[PDB]
Amino acid sequence: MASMERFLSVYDEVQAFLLDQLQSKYEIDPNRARYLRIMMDTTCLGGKYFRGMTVVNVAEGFLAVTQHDEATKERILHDACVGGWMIEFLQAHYLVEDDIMDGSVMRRGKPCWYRFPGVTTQCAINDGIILKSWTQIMAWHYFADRPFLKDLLCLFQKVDYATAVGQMYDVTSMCDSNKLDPEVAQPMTTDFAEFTPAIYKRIVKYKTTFYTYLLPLVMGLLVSEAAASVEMNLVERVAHLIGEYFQVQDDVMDCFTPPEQLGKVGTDIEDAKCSWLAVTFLGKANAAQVAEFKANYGEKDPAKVAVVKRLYSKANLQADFAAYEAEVVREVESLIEQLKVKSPTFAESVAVVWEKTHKR
Amino acid sequence: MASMERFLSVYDEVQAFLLDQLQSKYEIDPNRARYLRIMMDTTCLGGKYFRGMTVVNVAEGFLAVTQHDEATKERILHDACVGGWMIEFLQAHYLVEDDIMDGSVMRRGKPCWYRFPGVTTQCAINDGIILKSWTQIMAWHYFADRPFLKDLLCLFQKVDYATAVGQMYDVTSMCDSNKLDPEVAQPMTTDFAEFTPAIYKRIVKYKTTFYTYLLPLVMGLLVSEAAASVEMNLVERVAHLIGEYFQVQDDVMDCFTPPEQLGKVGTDIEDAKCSWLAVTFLGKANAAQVAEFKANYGEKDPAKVAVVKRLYSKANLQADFAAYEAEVVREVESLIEQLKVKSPTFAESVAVVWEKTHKR
Ligand SMILES: O=C(NNc1ccccc1F)c1ccno1
Ligand SMILES: O=C(NNc1ccccc1F)c1ccno1
Ligand SMILES: O=C(NNc1ccccc1F)c1ccno1
Ligand SMILES: O=C(NNc1ccccc1F)c1ccno1
Ligand SMILES: [Zn+2]
Ligand SMILES: [Zn+2]
Ligand SMILES: [Zn+2]
Ligand SMILES: [Zn+2]
Repeated sequence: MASMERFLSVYDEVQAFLLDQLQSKYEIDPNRARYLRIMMDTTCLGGKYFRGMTVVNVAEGFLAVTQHDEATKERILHDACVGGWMIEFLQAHYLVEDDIMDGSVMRRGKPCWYRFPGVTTQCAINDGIILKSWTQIMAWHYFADRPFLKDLLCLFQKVDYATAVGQMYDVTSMCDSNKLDPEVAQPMTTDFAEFTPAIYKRIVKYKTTFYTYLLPLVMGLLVSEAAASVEMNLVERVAHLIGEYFQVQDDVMDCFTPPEQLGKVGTDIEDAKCSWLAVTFLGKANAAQVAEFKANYGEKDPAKVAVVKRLYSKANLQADFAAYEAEVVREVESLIEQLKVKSPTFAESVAVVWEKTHKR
Repeated sequence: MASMERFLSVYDEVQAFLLDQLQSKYEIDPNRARYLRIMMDTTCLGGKYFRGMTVVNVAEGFLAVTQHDEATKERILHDACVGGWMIEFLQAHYLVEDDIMDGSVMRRGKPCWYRFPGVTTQCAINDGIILKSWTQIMAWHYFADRPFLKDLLCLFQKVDYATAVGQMYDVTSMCDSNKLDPEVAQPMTTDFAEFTPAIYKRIVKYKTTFYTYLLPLVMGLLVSEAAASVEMNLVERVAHLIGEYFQVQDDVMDCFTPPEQLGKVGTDIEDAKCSWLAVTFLGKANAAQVAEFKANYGEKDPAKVAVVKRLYSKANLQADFAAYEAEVVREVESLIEQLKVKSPTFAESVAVVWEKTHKR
């Protein structure tokens, strides 16, 4: 049984469990069960399962060096898969809700869930709430007596909140902070003074790094009963660094990666997002260039979007990405070395995570 | 210190804790902290705090008959207040999201949160997610070492999921079940065959009774270390009965209670909700009356809404409400008697809950 295959098998299992429980304990009818089945498949499946599979890969590393009965090996792999699916479902939650929040059209080359004709926003908001509720239902059922349940729930909790706070930082990233006020409609920044590397780092640390890198790595440690193999401050530092780099790539692709390849039309420019491109541009531009960015950013007009893309093309941002990238490579390698003192095995799993991020 | 005063004092405390943590652990800036402060006050305050205060009232009943050091008494009351606020915040979550889902205009005589000029739907969806995340942050902080934490989290979890499932049942209550299909836009029922007392009971049991009555009563038991004072099947049965009755009242008020008194313009008729009125009407109407309901239900046109209200006025639904009410009174009194075998104290708290529901 290949690791991916085992992971996929567990989704089927978890899905059956969740739908069967709805029938036996929540009085659900078959048509609503089918609806939620489709909802779960449409929102949870179709990606690469990087986050889930990181939990499984960390657990598999420890299994290769730790002595266990066969049935214990299976139970740990099972737990890693269930934990992996908790992460995927927590992502599915955030994607459904964020697509609604942003008025997104496509995700992964298909319509966003809320756009399905028999869904609508009125249902999709609640479908997203269900998705995250499922994470907990999975955890309490599969992990009821596990010694790691407390620690797993507490971490999951913190990560979820970090992610929501990060969404708050992302959706407000084009406003001026001193003007935020629920009573007053928010103008887009005129000065772009909050488009800095530090502010960008804050948005990305909370919105993605905690759920994409920190939670899968630490969940793999927890299901393996291995959190003492590591210095946790190091695991945090390495997650935050790899995660930021992953977002920088995503920001580049939003602007430069053909829509068919991207699975959507990127709209970061129209949306005035605080992207690595905009930050990096503003960090090297002259006065005329800053002024021209300011005249054209955060507008749906295609001519204005195409002015911004041209400023980006001309400012030679490729050079800055290479330097950014070379620095993350230094730093990631450093942290991997430090991780090796206490756990070669875990260090190597971090190496794989990094390689999968760096080459894609 | 009156119980309400103590409850309110704890909101201030919890609020300060949450905002301070955002500053020391989540890198928040003051303007965003102010935004979330206002958000928390606007979405969490202004109601009667029935649900929160039930936790405090149950705990106070047990305190009057149980021996404890003074500092233990304070700690239990504190815990009950924190637990009460977890419920209020979980409600705040559902109200913010449901107002967005339904396109609601007003709540408690003020605009729904998403309608605030500096909020918008893009922020309010995420603000609602934060609200529920706060419930967990409160629980892990205040209850970290409590022997009841596991049981409290597991219950909270189940209730939250029940509530979401109940929202799914509510928002789909005007569709025909055999036509639910994410691919196909959903027509409103033509036959109203799913407007039955049993189907109505299912919607209400999950959408409101679990979070409004079951969770406050059981949380009061948990913070008191008293879950062995009770037969839990009885607590469930009494919660589900009082809760259904509370919703029947709310359904009546949606239609008949002046908007200034209601805090909003009820739109259950326009929305084709499966309300007690519609069910009860259909359960006694003749063929001509059914046909006239069918021609006029679930339409925004005020003349059609006023036809439905007149059918309701003429069908003498007051008589049916009195009979419904007299039956709940029999049944609630019965359950209260049964609760007295194991706990007079808890029975009496249930009596107060019922009296507060029945007279309002
Ligand atoms: O292919 C899938 N399910 N089929 C399947 C998976 C595992 C084990 C046995 C199977 F029949 C799949 C992809 C995503 N989720 O499930
Ligand atoms: O990447 C560069 N700048 N922009 C940036 C840095 C850190 C985080 C976010 C950022 F946008 C760079 C390479 C060489 N000089 O600047
Ligand atoms: O009046 C409120 N806060 N003032 C307050 C409350 C308790 C203790 C001392 C106080 F100064 C209130 C209502 C809703 N939330 O807080
Ligand atoms: O209340 C009555 N019917 N309607 C109903 C009953 C239980 C739950 C939901 C309902 F709408 C009633 C009183 C006397 N005859 O019918
Ligand atoms: Zn977004
Ligand atoms: Zn992006
Ligand atoms: Zn609603
Ligand atoms: Zn209502």
